[PDB]
Amino acid sequence: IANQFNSAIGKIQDSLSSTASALGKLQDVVNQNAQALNTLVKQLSSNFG
Amino acid sequence: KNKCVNFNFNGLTGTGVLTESNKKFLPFQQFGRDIADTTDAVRDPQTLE
Repeated sequence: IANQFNSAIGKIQDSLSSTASALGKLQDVVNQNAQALNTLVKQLSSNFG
Repeated sequence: KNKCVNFNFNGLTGTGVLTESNKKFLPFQQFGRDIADTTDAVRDPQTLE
């Protein structure tokens, strides 16, 4: 049971070292807030007539 | 330069601090614009810098 836990934690390190998209839920929050601040800046370019 | 002023370059009035830029304007350009569609660099009309 100890060797299985130690081996299963080894796969957490290997996974987080290997695959880029693991934290997709958190990066998508940072992306949404940054996209909103960038859209709000670009809207200063609008003439509105 | 390096002080806050009410500038006016060729009718481009604004409030800002002027600074010596490394932005390489090609000969035909006089104003450079930011993502917000506002001027963030200008060629001085007496000293061509």
